[PDB]
Amino acid sequence: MLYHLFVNNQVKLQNDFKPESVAAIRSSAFNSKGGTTVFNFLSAGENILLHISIRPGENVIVFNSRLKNGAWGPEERIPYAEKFRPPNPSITVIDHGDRFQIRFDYGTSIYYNKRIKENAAAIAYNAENSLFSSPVTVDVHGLLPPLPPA
Amino acid sequence: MLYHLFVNNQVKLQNDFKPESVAAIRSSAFNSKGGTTVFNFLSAGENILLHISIRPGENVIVFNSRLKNGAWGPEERIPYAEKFRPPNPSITVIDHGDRFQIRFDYGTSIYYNKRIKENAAAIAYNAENSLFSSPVTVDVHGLLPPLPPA
Amino acid sequence: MLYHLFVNNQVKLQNDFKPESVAAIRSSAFNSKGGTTVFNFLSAGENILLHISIRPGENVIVFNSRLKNGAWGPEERIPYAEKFRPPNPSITVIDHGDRFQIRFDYGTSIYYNKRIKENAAAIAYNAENSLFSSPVTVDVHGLLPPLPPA
Amino acid sequence: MLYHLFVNNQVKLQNDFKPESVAAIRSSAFNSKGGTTVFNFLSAGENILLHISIRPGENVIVFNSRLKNGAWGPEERIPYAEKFRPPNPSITVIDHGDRFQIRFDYGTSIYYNKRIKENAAAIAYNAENSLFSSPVTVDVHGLLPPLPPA
Repeated sequence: MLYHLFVNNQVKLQNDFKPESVAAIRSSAFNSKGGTTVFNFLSAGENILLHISIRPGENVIVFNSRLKNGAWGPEERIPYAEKFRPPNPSITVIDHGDRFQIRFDYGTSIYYNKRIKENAAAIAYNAENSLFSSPVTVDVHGLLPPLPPA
Repeated sequence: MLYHLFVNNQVKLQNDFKPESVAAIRSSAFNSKGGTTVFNFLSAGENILLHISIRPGENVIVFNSRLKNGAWGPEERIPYAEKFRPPNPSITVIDHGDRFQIRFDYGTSIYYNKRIKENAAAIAYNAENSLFSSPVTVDVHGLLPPLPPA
Repeated sequence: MLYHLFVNNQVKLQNDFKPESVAAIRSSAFNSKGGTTVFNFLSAGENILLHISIRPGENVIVFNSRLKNGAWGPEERIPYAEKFRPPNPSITVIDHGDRFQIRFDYGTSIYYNKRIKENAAAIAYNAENSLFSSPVTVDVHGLLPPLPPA
Repeated sequence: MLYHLFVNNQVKLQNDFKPESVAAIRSSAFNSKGGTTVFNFLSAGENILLHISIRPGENVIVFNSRLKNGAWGPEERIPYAEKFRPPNPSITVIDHGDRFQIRFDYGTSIYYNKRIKENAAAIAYNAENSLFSSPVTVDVHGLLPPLPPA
């Protein structure tokens, strides 16, 4: 399913993002002078199951989770540099049941253990000066689709 | 190369759309009550190499070409019905040297012989009440990419 | 549909190879010291609709057609050099109704006007010392499948 | 990279199968009356990193590991039923660092924690009366390739 996720907005998924689900987020640009850029996978109750905070200024990408009216938990990090490939940077999130796999354009995948056992119903995108285009292209699959030879 | 083509606007191509090139246009939605929706492949001099005019009101899809300061040439029509697949209808245009191949979601491919021998430097999208989303996701290839088993 | 086409043998297609059909033939190797290698798309009546003769010794790739008990017609050619990419060379054939599009790994596509208006029921592979592996992987589609970003 | 893995034989990988790697194994057929069919991912020292034992007779699929000159470790079983889709059943193995992801044609992915920390240098295929074709088409990726919209 194709969605157009606009900055400081969200998209309601036709189906729950759950184990086996894949979200292929692609940007039509890379604004090298952009600031903190966030992608959140939300549950129906608006609990932030997966928070992805790309912070060029801090040269790090933070992953976290929190209930709608709860406190952020400990942050998990990975360096920002050499993760995105301009001019079409991307983020791919896959639900593996007990954890999330997040792949950017370079480097190895990041694995984040689920903290809030609930499926996602929407995906949000926030930024005051996004590193990416608005909107970003998002193809969501219920399962890994067939793969081309390369 | 991924581009986001907004309605009543256009995108300048990083490279010339020429033989072997492929443009996969995908809409995040289908607006059943939409009106005439157009897609133009323009050369650097603004000549309309390929005019795709979807007319639900006339229940037809029209193809044509014309120079920047010239009149339209003869029209080529095909049925509008049974072409687009909601909620993510699509259009795929391939340059085969002497002609363009246009594929929709249903039916056999449509072939339009080239009338203006120039490569396209841009793609335009116009509509007062677009049948499709704005923007539309557009992936342009320099050549057919590797194919998945399905 | 996936098939394993062995050298000096053939595969009977589950469905007729016809307009919109795509055959993605891939080899698991490139034997640089191989000789003339042939791929034929046959009709039920065993008429050779498309004959693809790769001749390294003559540095050319010949395309032709002939009825089961008929004579070969005029040959159409294209240089052999810089067409295949080792170690996994490929050939992609697409039926466009009035002609065939044949793409290798490099260079522009080759277009061959149909001479025998009939659909194909089988694909044959012949060679005494094939440039390719035995068998070759062959995925046949009833129509162009969705395309990955690249 | 495309390989053709013949039954009761193996293929040496051009590169190490390691984290991020993906092996898409596809059979050109399904032999309903076939017997126990095995796929092994072996390290350079011939240690069996991942043993995939499909047992229709026991109606189960077994996963295990062992050193070249060692005994088998504890077995992990899953149902055989509702896994493979004829006529072209498939198996997809992805290396996620600390574990392997194994996907068949139906059902959710199976995860097998790594037991031997070595990368695989080869893939073996054994069976007296294989459930699958011989050879099997195998596409090995160094990382997840771009995904088609479907």
